[PDB]
Amino acid sequence: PFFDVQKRLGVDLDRWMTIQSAEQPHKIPSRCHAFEKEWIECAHGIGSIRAEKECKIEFEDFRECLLRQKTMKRLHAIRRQREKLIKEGKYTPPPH
Amino acid sequence: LLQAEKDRRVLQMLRENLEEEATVMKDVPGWKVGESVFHTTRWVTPMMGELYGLRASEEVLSATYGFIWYT
Amino acid sequence: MMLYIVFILSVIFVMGFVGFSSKPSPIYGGLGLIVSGGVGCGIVLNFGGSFLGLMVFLIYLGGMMVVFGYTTAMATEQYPEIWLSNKAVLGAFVTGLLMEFFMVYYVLKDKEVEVVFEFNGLGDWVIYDTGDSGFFSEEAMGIAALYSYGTWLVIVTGWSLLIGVVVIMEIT
Amino acid sequence: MFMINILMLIIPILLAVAFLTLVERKVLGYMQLRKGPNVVGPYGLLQPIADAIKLFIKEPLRPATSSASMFILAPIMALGLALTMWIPLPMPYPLINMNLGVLFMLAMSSLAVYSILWSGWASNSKYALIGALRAVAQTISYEVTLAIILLSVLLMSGSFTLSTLITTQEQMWLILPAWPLAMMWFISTLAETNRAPFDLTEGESELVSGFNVEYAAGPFALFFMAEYANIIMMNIFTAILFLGTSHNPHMPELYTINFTIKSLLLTMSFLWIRASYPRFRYDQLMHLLWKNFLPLTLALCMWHVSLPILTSGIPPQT
Amino acid sequence: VAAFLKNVWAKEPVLVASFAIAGLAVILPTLSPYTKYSLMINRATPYNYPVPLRDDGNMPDVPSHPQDPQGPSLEWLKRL
Amino acid sequence: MNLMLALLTNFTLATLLVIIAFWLPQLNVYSEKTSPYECGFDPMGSARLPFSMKFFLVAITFLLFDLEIALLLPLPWASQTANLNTMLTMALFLIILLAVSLAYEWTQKGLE
Amino acid sequence: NPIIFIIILLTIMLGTIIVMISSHWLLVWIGFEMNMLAIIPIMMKNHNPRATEASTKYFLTQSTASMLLMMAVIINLMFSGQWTVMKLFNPMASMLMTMALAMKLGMAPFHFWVPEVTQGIPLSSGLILLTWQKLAPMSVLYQIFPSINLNLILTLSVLSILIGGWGGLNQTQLRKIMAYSSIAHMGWMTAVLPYNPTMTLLNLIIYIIMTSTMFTMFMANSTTTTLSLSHTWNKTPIMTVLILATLLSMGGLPPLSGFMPKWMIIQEMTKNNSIILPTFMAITALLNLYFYMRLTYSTTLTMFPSTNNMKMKWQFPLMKKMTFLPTMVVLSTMMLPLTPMLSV
Amino acid sequence: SMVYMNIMMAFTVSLVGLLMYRSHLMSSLLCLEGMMLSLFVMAALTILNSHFTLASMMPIILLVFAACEAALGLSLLVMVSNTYGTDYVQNLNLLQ
Amino acid sequence: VELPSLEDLKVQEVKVSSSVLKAAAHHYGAQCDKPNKEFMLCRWEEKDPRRCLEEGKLVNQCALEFFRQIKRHCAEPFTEYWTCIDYSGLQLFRRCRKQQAQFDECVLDKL
Amino acid sequence: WFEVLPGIAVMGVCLFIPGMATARIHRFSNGGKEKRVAHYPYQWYLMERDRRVSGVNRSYVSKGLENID
Ligand SMILES: CCCCCCCCCCCCCCCCCC(=O)OC[C@H](COP(=O)(O)OCCN)OC(=O)CCCCCCCCCCCCCCCCC
Repeated sequence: PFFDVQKRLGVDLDRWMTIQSAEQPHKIPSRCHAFEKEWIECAHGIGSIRAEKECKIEFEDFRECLLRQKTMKRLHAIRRQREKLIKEGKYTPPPH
Repeated sequence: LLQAEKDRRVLQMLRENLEEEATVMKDVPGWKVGESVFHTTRWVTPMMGELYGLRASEEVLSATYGFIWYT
Repeated sequence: MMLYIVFILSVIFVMGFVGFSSKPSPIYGGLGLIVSGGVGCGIVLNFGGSFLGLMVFLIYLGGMMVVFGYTTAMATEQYPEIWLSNKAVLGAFVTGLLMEFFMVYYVLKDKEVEVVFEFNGLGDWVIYDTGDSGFFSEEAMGIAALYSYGTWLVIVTGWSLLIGVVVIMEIT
Repeated sequence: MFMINILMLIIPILLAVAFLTLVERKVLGYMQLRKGPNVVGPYGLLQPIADAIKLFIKEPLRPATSSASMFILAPIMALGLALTMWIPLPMPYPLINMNLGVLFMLAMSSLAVYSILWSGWASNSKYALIGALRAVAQTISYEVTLAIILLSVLLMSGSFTLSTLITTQEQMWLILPAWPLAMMWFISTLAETNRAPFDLTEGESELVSGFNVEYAAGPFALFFMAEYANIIMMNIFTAILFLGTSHNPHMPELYTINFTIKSLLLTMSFLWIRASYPRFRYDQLMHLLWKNFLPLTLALCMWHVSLPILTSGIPPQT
Repeated sequence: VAAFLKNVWAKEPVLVASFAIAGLAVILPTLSPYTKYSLMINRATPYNYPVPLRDDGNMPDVPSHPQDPQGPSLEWLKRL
Repeated sequence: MNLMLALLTNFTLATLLVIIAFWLPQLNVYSEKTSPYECGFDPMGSARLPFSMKFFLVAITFLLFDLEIALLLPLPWASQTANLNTMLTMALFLIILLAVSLAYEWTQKGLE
Repeated sequence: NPIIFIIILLTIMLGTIIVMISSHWLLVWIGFEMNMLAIIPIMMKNHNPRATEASTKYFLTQSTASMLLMMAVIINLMFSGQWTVMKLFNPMASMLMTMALAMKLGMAPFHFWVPEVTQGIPLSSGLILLTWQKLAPMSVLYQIFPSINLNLILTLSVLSILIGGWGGLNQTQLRKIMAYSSIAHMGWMTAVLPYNPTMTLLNLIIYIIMTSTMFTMFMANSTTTTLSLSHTWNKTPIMTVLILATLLSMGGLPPLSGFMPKWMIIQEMTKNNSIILPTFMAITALLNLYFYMRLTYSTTLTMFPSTNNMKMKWQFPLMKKMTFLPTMVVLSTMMLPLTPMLSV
Repeated sequence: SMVYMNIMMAFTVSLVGLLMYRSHLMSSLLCLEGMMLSLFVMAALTILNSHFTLASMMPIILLVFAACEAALGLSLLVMVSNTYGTDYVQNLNLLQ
Repeated sequence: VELPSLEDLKVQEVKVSSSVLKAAAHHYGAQCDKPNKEFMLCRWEEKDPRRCLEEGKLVNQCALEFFRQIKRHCAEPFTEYWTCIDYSGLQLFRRCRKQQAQFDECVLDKL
Repeated sequence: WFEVLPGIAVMGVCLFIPGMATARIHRFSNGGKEKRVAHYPYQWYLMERDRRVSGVNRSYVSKGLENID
């Protein structure tokens, strides 16, 4: 059972390493940092059981900032708009 | 000063990697010109694959791995 | 020295294992590790993390394994052997080796086949960096030294080791 | 031509490790009251061309009882990690610039003893079997004496790289301030690399001949050229980590000139000992490390930690 | 008890030199006032980039021109 | 890109030089009798290597003192901080947690 | 020696207090990683050729049990990259959590172990400490509680309370008979767990007491069933009314307190209109009773007092807190509709 | 991208027949003490390619036990083959 | 997405090495501060360095006339000053300390 | 006592090559200027810039003040 003593009295055991945006000693960010303060802002006063069916938008792109899962596919699909037609015209680019 | 040189180097860099994309093909089952892979709208620093395309010859290899393994 | 010099290490690494993940007469078990550990500390030295790579040599591969090898003279096997010579060991090997190979063959041998192996593109190291940056010791694990914020993380590890010896002063 | 800067290193050094073997018995000659190899030279300086050629003509037997797969990969090392370790070592300009490289030695100082355990085991029974086992055991207990007393000073200089370690020893020959430690930096490399007063690994007295016993002329030049590729390096190190020279952005050359007239004095120390002292009887050998060498090395670490902090001294690095 | 402390120094004068340095490095950091200088220097080294705040009304101090009178005295070190 | 050029250069002189020494006269036409006369001056030697303990512990005994002097390693980077007292008060703990771990075992090393 | 045995035996609960107190996936690794580090010497004390072929069959069976977990921690470090302790954000995490965590508790499979250790630890003293390791894991499952595939944690349950039931009917050694039917009571508390997860703890405390008061009773000399026959005509008959005032209450009959977990649990598992699940559990703990009957026909039937055996001496063990428990292991039913609203 | 499917196929090093068996236990215990580096490296990338900057110590703490503990369980493997001289997983004696 | 055209580009970048660029570099910023601190606030205060290009041509501009200033009055002591610091490795500032006055003789004085 | 003075002069010089070789390759390859060093990713960032503006492709050719007039 989760007692949460560090809430009652004053100490911090961990609570700092926890999330992707807290301090980072010299104030240097992460890559997807800016989407945390967006997504936590969403579900806080929530009780998290409606969160899943409420927010879900600010979460998904955040999952797609992290892994770049889609942008890598729409990218890999330029290799099929060009580089099947190389011989068929528009070498693209002119170098330089 | 040093930075105000870079930000111009990438915005120049996206345009050529777009304007020289949108003129490759305009396909009916293609993509709109410069859509967004996200819903949200603001400026998010681009991934290496954005700046350099499938170009992938050398000056890339001296960019990503440039700093590491040596002066 | 192409852009694939990372992908060529791991698939040696993945093949570093299957040597000792079957049954090689474990004086060659080590030689399945110090290659794997070596190439392992190889991969990590890209990406910019360095200090944290060069330690695995010092604390584990260099220091630990020798104990793993300083015994197997105490447990000493009877009359060792060159592995893969036998029919017991050799049979189990290849089907592993091909299983990534036949995977690696048509994983992408073409445009895409099919979906689950098709969402991984290759060749520019698309993600492998971002933009430029400033410098702190490097940027990343250059600052791995926290005797600031981390404390209750150390003092367990600091205390959990101190008991490591007491347990082992006995059963010995 | 970066490939011709390398091969200009590996080759010109194999002459030192060759012509050390001559100055081996001249210097150790006149301690005895006599002259050194003389008849063949005329001065003797021509001896080592004749010795390199007797071995590889002389037939290289293998024991019928050996495992040949290990009897190669092991010596095919005793000549790598000896010739790789030289790479990032400033004189003044190192061939590589490694950011944290000082740590990289311990990486290659730690990975050689795993070429002893192979060879002595690779072959056969109890003169190289349990005789190559218990020279493992002493070789790893003289690291903890080491990495600490290497780590001490590095509080007193700021970082892990070697380009800073010329800057800080400017006008202060880093041997004043920690002279208690420096001693232990010496008895270590002499205990770890299997040299005179703690001699046991290579046998003379305690056994017949340690670890060399099997190799005939064929492979045994490598070890006898490997074991002397460590000894002139740790001692070509100590003097970048203690007795510093003064870089000169103008006449780089006068840096090395005054640099080999130090590291080459320093070395002539493991020869100036070997005439002198006897051996330790392997009990006393480790039994004097935990009890005796170690407690200090911790204690000083509690000292060089505070001394910067307690003087507002803290050296300018990350 | 001082006869003890002289009758371990006729037998093992080794670790005694470690204890003698074991303490005497723990004790002193709470004594000499040179310390706490050490914490002031080490706080003032600008690893990062100072970002100018917004001034509407106060603006307690620190004008646009930096060399004008602005803020604390760090030059007690330059003379030091 | 020039490190691996400075490594595989080094081995390839070494992995060469084995064959030009070991192998070259190894196929020479001299006698080289197969007689079981080899394995010098302990002629036969038929046994297992027995377990001998005080050989063993000096393995374990090290491995643990080893770890924390990886934990102890990032002092000289951590000497540059904001609040430093959490260092000196904390840094000096590991050491004494190391040195304690001696004093106990120090009642019995045996013959080490 | 005697000091440290209280340093070790203290560090255990310090191993499991960092488990219940923490926010942070790393610590719930370190937390029950240092039990498998700090348990092992207790097994040893008399240095015999079982404990050492026991704790080594224990060791590597709690070694991977942990070391999978660290693989199912670092999955959702990829996805969402937020540690802490909450639903696992990805199905390959949980399914690699709960069915690789069932190794420490062992559930329906993953027990060829609990009888191989509990049997033949030469140390029967305790071996009461294998009631901690029931209490470390649950203090995860209560937190992760709203993520499970839900078709599993029942499928390890219902294949458990069955398989631990039949396990013992064939057993004689009575360290095993407690080993078995301690998989059983892991069938009730993790079968509930998605529905209203308190009224689990209720079954968790009532369990820690009852199995506790057994061992403290099994400590005088008692070992094998047919050494509990030589009991009543030798040691003391006031002992026998005890061992019959519990072993019956532990499978449970309504005037006792052993009936207290079921009676409440089914208030919960129906009202959710699953009435075809609980009968089969309710009805299977039945032939979980036929150990205890036929255990209890050993001691009240005056079976061949051992031999001429004359123990004229009195006792000097530590009964500590045994003179309480079977007034709280029995008589508490009349007391409490607290347990659902007390711990909650 | 691809480096996350290697190394993963590597972390099926578990393979359990070769995790407890067959004899020469030291082979089993071996593939355990190298089950790390599949846990380590895999977690030395995801931490690294995105700058967490904080959890970066975690990789260090994944060894410091992985060596400490796995070096314990070596100890028993002396007690087994002290009384025997061959480990040989084929010792079953305590039965059920 | 909206990106500006190819235009307001190809502007005049200061093209100099990285040795000279650190030669003065010092008198440079302390005395200017007209766009630049302000130009930070067009980034830190509001991100997306796309909406803010304008001062980028102001801050780039300040440099232009700066190096165009210095070429008129004294380039001779400067040209010799950034030679030593360009004699190389690390680009230390403690080797050229002697010549630091010769460059700064009349710069702090004349102009 | 003297006869050892020649014995040194072999080993000594043979270590005075490898220090003068690398020193005079770098000074020769980059034409009079010691080799740049990039320890920290900022430091690199100027070279890979300076390669672009120098004359063609290299980091060792500095433009100077008259470049921009
Ligand atoms: C307030 C500030 C702090 C104040 C502190 C005051 C001073 C304390 C500092 C003193 C510490 C000095 C170094 C540590 C002590 C020396 C090590 C030692 O303790 O040796 C003890 C050793 C044990 O011998 P023993 O106990 O008598 O048992 C044998 C009985 N048959 O007895 C011995 O004699 C062993 C001798 C050494 C063994 C090896 C010697 C071999 C020869 C090598 C000598 C060369 C080293 C010279 C240094 C060169 C430096 C460039």
